[PDB]
Amino acid sequence: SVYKVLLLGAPGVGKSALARIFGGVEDGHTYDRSIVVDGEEASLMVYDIWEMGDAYVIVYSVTDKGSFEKASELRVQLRRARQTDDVPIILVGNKSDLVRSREVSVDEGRACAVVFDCKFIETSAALHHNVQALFEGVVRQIRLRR
Ligand SMILES: Nc1nc2c(ncn2[C@@H]2O[C@H](COP(=O)(O)OP(=O)(O)NP(=O)(O)O)[C@@H](O)[C@H]2O)c(=O)[nH]1
Ligand SMILES: [Ca+2]
Ligand SMILES: [Mg+2]
Repeated sequence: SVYKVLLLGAPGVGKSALARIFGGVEDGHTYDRSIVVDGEEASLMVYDIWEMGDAYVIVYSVTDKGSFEKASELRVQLRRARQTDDVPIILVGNKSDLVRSREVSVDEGRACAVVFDCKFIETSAALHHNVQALFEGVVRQIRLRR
């Protein structure tokens, strides 16, 4: 048993980058990596679809507001097609390192996350920041809904 995680979002947001970083000196395009989350092992199968579904990860760039709105629409779309079996959905604002070209604030993303029933987190593939945390939250979010 593995946890299938799909990566969604607009082009160039850093979907391939995050998946690539997640794996990951081990031994299991799809990326497989076993990780210990809260003392409990869990195998993840990261799916970079654009290159079933236990969870969906919607990635957007904080330096591109267009990808942010596109994320909201995808979140709405997923909702209106998957019920119940409401698999956990995580909103990810990638490219947090680019603090000059940022068009979306941390609060703005966290706001739309909570109102649209999403898990929020900002990551930086370039800096390997919150990348781990993201996939640890995914596993932690998948469980929360047996
Ligand atoms: N500065 C910075 N650049 C990043 C970050 N994440 C990704 N990039 C850059 O953004 C570009 C797109 O990365 P990529 O992973 O291909 O995004 P993608 O979502 O796979 N794009 P596509 O839809 O074309 O497949 C690359 O040049 C990559 O180096 C980040 O956190 N910071
Ligand atoms: Ca691996
Ligand atoms: Mg790609």
